[PDB]
Amino acid sequence: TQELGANFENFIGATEGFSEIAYQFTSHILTLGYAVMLAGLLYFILTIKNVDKKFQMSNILSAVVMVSAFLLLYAQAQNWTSSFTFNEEVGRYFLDPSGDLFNNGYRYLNWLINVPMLLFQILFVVSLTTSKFSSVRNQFWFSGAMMIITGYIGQFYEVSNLTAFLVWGAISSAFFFHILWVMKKVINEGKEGISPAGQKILSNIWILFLISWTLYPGAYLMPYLTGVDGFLYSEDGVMARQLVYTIADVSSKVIYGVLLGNLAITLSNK
Ligand SMILES: *C/C=C(C)/C=C/C=C(C)/C=C/C1=C(C)CCCC1(C)C
Ligand code: NA
Repeated sequence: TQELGANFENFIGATEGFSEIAYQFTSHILTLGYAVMLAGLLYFILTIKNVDKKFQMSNILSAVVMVSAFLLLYAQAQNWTSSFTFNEEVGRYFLDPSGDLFNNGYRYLNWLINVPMLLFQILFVVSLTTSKFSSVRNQFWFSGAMMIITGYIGQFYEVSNLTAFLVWGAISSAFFFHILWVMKKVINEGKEGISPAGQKILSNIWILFLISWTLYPGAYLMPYLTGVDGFLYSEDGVMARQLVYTIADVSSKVIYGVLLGNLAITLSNK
């Protein structure tokens, strides 16, 4: 009965361990992640004057997301290198008992804080038509909170009870679907009052949103996408999961923010 290896990262680290390549690749991608959030923070601060006052709350929410993402992705990166240590005998990296072990806390806290602000910020750039600001905001905030909480409950059972990990994943996915449905309505209403140039940016925001947000549940399932005896049920699934989370983070926070800023500028021409 394995005791030291809470999450799939710790499990692999405690059993098979990590190759020099898997350990170094993961450390570099997590470092890239926090480095891009810091670059983003400076970009959103320095370009805030490029949009009319009425849109600047969006630029502010982008900057605030970047502060929390930078700090918590920095903490996640340090957590990776501190949790696994090289054994000369076998020549791999194993879970270090003298460490605090890999912790999903940093990532899930990041999501809890930033999901509501990413959903909120579009409501300061587009105008609704038949929907109420307060109704859309409340739906986004409730569904967003329940999605991340149900997901967090799931992640605990990942190694101890796979079945529960999936059922909680499914409940989380139900809230996710409601978020996609609301955002699609917001984007369609936002297109009504604006130039074709603005409508085209909103079409690109929808595709970026749909893809980047679906990467999260994809990374959540990554180790189990080739079955329990599968090639992903390994350090390869851990590498893939951390890579996909980093791509999702850069896309859902930084690229999303840039596109909204670009939309605000096109509304700052007609
Ligand atoms: C910058 C961080 C963002 C936008 C985080 C978004 C996270 C999700 C959309 C997560 C959704 C999940 C599911 C739909 C099912 C599995 C568990 C989650 C929480 C990963
Ligand atoms: Na180490």
